[PDB]
Amino acid sequence: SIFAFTHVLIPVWIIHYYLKYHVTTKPYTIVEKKPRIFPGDTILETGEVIPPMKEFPDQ
Amino acid sequence: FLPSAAYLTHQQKVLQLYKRALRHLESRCVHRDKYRYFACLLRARFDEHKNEKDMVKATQLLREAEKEFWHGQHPQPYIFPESPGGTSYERYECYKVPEWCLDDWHPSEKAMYPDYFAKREQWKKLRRESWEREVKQLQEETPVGGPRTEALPPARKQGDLPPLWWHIVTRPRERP
Amino acid sequence: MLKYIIPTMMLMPLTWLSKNSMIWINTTLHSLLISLTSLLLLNQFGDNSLNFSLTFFSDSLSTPLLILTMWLLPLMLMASQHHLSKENLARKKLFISMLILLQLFLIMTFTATELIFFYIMFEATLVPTLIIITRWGNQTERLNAGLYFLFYTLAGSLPLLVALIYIQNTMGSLNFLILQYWVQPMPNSWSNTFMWLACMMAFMVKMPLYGLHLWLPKAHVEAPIAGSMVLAAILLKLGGYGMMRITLLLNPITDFMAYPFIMLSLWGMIMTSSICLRQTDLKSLIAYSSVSHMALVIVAILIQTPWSYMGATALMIAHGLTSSMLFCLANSNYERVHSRTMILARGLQTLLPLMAAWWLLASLTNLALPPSINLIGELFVVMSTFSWSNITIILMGLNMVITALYSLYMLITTQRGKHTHHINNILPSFTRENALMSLHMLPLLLLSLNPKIILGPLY
Amino acid sequence: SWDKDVYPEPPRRTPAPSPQTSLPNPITYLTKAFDLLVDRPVTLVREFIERQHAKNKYYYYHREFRRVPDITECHEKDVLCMFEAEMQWKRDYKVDQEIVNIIQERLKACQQREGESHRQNCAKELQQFTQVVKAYQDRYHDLGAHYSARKCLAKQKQRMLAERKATKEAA
Amino acid sequence: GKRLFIIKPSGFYDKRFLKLLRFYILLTGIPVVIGITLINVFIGEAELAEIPEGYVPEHWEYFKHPIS
Amino acid sequence: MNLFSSLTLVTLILLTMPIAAINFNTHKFTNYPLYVKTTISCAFITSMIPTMMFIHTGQEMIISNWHWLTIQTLKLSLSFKMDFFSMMFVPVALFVTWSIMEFSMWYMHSDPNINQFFKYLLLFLITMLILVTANNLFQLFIGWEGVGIMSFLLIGWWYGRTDANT
Amino acid sequence: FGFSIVLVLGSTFVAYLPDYRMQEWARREAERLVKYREAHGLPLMESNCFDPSKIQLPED
Amino acid sequence: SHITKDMLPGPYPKTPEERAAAAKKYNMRVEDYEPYPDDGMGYGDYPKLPDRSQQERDPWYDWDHPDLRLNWGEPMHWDLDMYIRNRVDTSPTPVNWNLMCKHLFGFVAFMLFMFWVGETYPTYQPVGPKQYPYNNLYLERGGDPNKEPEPVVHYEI
Amino acid sequence: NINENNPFLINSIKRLLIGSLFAGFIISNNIPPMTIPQMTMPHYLKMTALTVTILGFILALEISNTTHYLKFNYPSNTFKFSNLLGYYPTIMHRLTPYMNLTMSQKSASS
Amino acid sequence: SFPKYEPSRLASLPTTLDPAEYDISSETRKAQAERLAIRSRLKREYQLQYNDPSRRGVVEDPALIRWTCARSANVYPNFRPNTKTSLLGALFGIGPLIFWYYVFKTDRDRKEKLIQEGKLDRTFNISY
Amino acid sequence: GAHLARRYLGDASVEPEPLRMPTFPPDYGFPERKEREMVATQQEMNDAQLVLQQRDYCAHYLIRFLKCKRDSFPNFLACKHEQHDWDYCEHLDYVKRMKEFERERRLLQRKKRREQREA
Repeated sequence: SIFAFTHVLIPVWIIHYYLKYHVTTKPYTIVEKKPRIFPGDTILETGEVIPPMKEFPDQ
Repeated sequence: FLPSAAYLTHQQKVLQLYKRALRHLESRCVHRDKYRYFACLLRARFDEHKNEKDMVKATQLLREAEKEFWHGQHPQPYIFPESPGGTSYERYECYKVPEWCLDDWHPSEKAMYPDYFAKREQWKKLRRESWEREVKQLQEETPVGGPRTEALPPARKQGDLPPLWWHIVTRPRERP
Repeated sequence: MLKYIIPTMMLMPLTWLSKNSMIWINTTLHSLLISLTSLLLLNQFGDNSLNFSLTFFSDSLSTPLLILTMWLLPLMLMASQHHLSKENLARKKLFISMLILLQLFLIMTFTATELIFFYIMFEATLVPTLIIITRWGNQTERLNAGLYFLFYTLAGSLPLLVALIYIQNTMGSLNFLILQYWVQPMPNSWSNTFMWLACMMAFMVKMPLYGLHLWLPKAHVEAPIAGSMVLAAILLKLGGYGMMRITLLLNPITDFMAYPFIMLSLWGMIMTSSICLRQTDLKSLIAYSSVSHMALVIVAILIQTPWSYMGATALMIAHGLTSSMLFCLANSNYERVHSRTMILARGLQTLLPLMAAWWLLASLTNLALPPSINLIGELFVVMSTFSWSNITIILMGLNMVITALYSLYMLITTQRGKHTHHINNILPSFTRENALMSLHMLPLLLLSLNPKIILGPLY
Repeated sequence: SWDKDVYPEPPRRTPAPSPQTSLPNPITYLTKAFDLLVDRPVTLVREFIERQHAKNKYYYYHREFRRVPDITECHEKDVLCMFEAEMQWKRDYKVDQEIVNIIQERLKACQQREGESHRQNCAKELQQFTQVVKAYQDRYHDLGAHYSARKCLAKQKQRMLAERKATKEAA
Repeated sequence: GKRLFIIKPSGFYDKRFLKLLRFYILLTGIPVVIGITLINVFIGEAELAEIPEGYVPEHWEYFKHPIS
Repeated sequence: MNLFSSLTLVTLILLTMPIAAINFNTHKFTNYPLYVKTTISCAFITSMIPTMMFIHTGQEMIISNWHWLTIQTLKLSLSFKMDFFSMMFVPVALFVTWSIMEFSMWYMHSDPNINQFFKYLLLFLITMLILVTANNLFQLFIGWEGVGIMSFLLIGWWYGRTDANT
Repeated sequence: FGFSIVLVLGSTFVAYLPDYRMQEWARREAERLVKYREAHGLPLMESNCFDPSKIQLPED
Repeated sequence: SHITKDMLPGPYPKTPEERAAAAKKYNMRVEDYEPYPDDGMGYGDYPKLPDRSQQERDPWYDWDHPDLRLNWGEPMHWDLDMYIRNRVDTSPTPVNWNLMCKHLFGFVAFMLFMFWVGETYPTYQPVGPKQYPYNNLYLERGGDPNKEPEPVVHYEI
Repeated sequence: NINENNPFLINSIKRLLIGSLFAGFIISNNIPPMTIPQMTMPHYLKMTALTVTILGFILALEISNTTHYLKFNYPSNTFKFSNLLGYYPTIMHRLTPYMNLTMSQKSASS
Repeated sequence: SFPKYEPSRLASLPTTLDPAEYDISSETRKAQAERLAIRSRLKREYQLQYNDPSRRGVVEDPALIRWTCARSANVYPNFRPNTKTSLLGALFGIGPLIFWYYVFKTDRDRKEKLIQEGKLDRTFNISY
Repeated sequence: GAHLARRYLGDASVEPEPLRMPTFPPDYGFPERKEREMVATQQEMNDAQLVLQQRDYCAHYLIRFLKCKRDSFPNFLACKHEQHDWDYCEHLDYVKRMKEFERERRLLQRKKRREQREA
């Protein structure tokens, strides 16, 4: 119990302190390949639809 | 290239040929029963012309036997895992720390092991007491100016230990 | 810089009027304090160099080499007992004072503003090393080694003085700034070619290159550990330092005239890495290793890329540390068994369990282990020389393969597999030898964390 | 912080996932447990440390320089003119290397943000990268290690004289 | 009877040098780590203010970290 | 993103603590194989999670920090990423090596040099993990020669035996 | 006096010091200058670092 | 503490005295002593041995140095640094040497010849091109957004 | 003394057989398709994997039943070519350590 | 049924099929006996210098010291410059050097001519 | 197959060389047969970050498969029928490519032997 306590709490705390403040105050740092968005979705942030695809036929 | 003699013998050379060919036939021939058949065939082939009273015909058959053996050997023979070239072959040479050491310890570690170091002290006194006169007299008494052999004589005079015994007795256990 | 010159003087009568069995502690303590004070130098910033007089000034090339000298002094002054601890008090004090005086002329030489002053303190560095290796060489050809050392290094180094006097009285003074800020191109005549050949050939003798390298291995296998480590590290890297400074003049003709030295250095780097693969005499392997790596340094200096100069100074400092340490392990094994050979002293994995770590770690810093400084230097030299020509990287990688081969053979020869079981005199490892190993390795790893120091002028 | 106009960032595009079927969602429970076990205490620690910082107030300023005139206005030898000239040029060289570093970091960030379609919305930054690096290849490249400033002006004169001969042939 | 004496060469000097090495590095490893941590958690680094009008800074007050 | 980057960095950082355990040891352990096995198990059980997030959303990322020798127009930091390959490979390697920790508790039980063995093998895992996470090509070269030399040592484990060091 | 006051204090001294060879100053000055030259139309790093008004070529 | 006259200046001549001295000095039989000869490549008068001597010396004789195959008084053949086990094994091979190199070079030549015959004669399934919708997938190639709209279409078949 | 009454051995083998039965499918199914799967093969191009493995099993089982016999045939040097690790290790490891070091003693050393 | 076993410089002739071992002279018997005598005397002297409990250091093998001083210092005498030695010296010392020097001249002249024309791929070739 | 044997043993002409496929022009026997609908909405095809050499005909089924596979994740075996439909549409694409191949083959064989035997 004490092993899982120290090794999933203390390096997690040290790294997650390290990655917020120092790391994301350096500007060009951790960067993510963007989530793909699909024509039936709606954007969670602002809120607007994405137009669906047209008719299917000749399959 | 042997300690006791200079040349092997004729019979010793035929005998080494027989052991090497029988071992290579072991390695060649799995399932052990066709092996046993072929081994008795080889034993019969030696029996058919074992009783020839010549000597130059004996070395003739020996030489052609080495030819027809070295034709038919096996590339990777099953050598045991203690022989040279084998699978282990001093696997545990990692741990053969020799016993001229173990005297260069700190005396606290010598205070951890009292009885073994006391008995090593009495063995070392037995080495030092019986070294000079007995061993050196038996080594400088019986040989000629040329020794001409490597077998050394036992201690049979009256008492104590054989000559030159220390680094033959006190060798590591070979499975430490 | 006078604050570094004068306590080096003051550390000399320390050794005389300290009493018996107290010269050692005082000299070691005070030279380590000098090492801290030396590390306080590292101020050098941006635009200019820093001037510690019209007499002394420091480029950022000279800073890590100067800290290397004042760091390698106490390490050596501890390294050089147990082969003179039984000798006399007066001869012991003379040896220690000789090392202090050699440090003094090395600081003189690394903070040399003027090239005339640089030449005088160059051969002033040359003077005490002959006395050291001849009086404590501990072999029978130490006379031959010291004499070849002397006449090679003079007879190469000597017309350099004539060329420097000619530059002195054709262009005014020889401060490095006024030699700089004024330097004009010198066209393809023949007198300019001989002036170039005089200066560059003097330092070619000092590095050495392949045609002049038998200078070195006698002066290492027939010398004590103090003269060996100072000789290798500080004298060869001082020669490289000098070539780096003097190559600012003679800009156009190096393209015309600098092809055969590149050639002799490359092919002799390959042949020297090949000759140190099959030899006995364990000390000599590190000597020819040093010849190979300084031939690589010479290729790096004579091509004139900023990548090449950064890789050159990194390779200088890393190889100085590695070769000095590996000399010291070789002397440790020689103090264990009075052999100097290689196929005799076998075993030593079973016995001496901790020494395997230092052998392995020094052999990997010689292997160009990738976060270490040695691979940083070799890698930038390979980048610059592949920019020089697209075909010469074969020789660099073949040097890399053979270097890994002989270094790791040197590891697995002496210290791998079976004690010869007739030795029975080797004692367990002292605290002194392992203290010396920890004083070698730990600055190299801590520079491997942050190597923005040791990259030179073109950072 | 940093200016958003020198290290640019496109606006965020984030969908709202509509779950078709109901297992449901192990990572949602796990990220709420992550928030409660990591996000609160590190925030409280940082807020405490920021109050201890803002008890007092340090300040560091940015070092700034002037414009010493030229190397084109210095004479034959005049070492106390060439000195200021070449140190001004060397500081321009350092800041111009870091301009190249900024543009190359922008190119890396355009690579990693835009995903598996590289050539959409990275044409402009690759264009300005080739522009500034064509300028660098023209201006600072083929001079070597013993640059002071004077080889750069010699390259300047030699290049514009060669292009003068080229446009005379083009006349 | 099952156990035997095993032979290992002289671990005492190994352990003595290792203990002295760790102790005489960590004698001023931990106090300097405590010192640098108490500095950059109880004194501040700096802020990025511009130079005020009609005022000069010295050769310090240009650097972020206060020990620097 | 907090969880994804933080859990990848703790999967890298859990393979440094047993090296601190042997360096700051000073009183020799007995359960050091148990310690290495349970920290490899914890490293796998924290390496399962961001891969699950990767398949569930997408969201690839790179991290890049602590630049050293930013000398010329280039600059190099400790820069490593997780993409499709770069984190679809890591749980497989950790899972395989945790099972090998089980089997090397058993098989190498009767040899008294087990602690240095698990030290070497853990360091080998660290180096190959650095090889499969990095995008800076020099860091790939670091992982390359590091796994080469740990391969040298683990092949030449049994000193003696000239076949092994050959 | 070789580890406890030399090695660790040297590590703290050259671990951080003023910005060696003017690196972070160069970072911040380049940030300001790229912001300026992008906000004022002209291309960042205009070539011909010496102004061709202030040059005099030898004629032909 | 060693005799100066246990080293080895000069070659074999003359025949009684120098050969007798070398046979007493190297612990060798007189007719087993052979200099190289003196072609002037150095070499002094160090003896010639049967030159292989290290995957021979069958390891059951139990001499002194076990992993070196020496016996403290053998003349130690001149190239011994190249001859230790872990350096070069000149064992008697199970087959030959010339027949081995003939089979190997013939097999490598055959494999590269068939690879060349493959590289001139490929296989392919009976299939046209991959038809891309928007101008051979233009604007997702290298670019030129308004320079070259290249008119190319595909037709249903 | 053949022994597997042993916790760690059976746990490790258990964990990896559970791995090599399920995790191949679990990994190989839920990944985004980063390529075009072919999926349109003729006959004897999809069947050919199982066809070749089955004919190989028949070939090896009849070689096994000839190993059950007793004839003792001499080798014909393809046995040697496949048995001696190929001639590449022996040939190259006796040439190139001999060539480089023969040119190291003569040219470089002496 | 035998391919006669041709030897080489790397495939050593084994101790079985010499076939000179099978027609024996008496002088070879004398030679083998005296060779056994030499090895027996050397092992006797070695074992008597080997088992002394008073001895501490190494055994000082004279053959190893003799081989080392034969290999390092006693190469330079004896030596005379022969036609073979001079030929092989100027071949291995100067030949490959002048070969790689010719190919570096060729590659550098091609590269500088090509960038004088300017048709290299130095569109951006920054880190030179 | 058999096409390979015919192309490497028979004549050089009537089996067409691949990767130089359009030899006769289009609309040779078409007239007015073309739809090429391409209903995939290229901007949203850019929006869903697809791999290159997938931006093709039958990619809307790939969009739908990706959408359902993302939107129902912890069902490991959720999307079967739409992935089947995408495989079916790529089967239609492969059939169309084979039709192009044997169209150019039959044109080349019949028309070129017509021309070069009645010329």
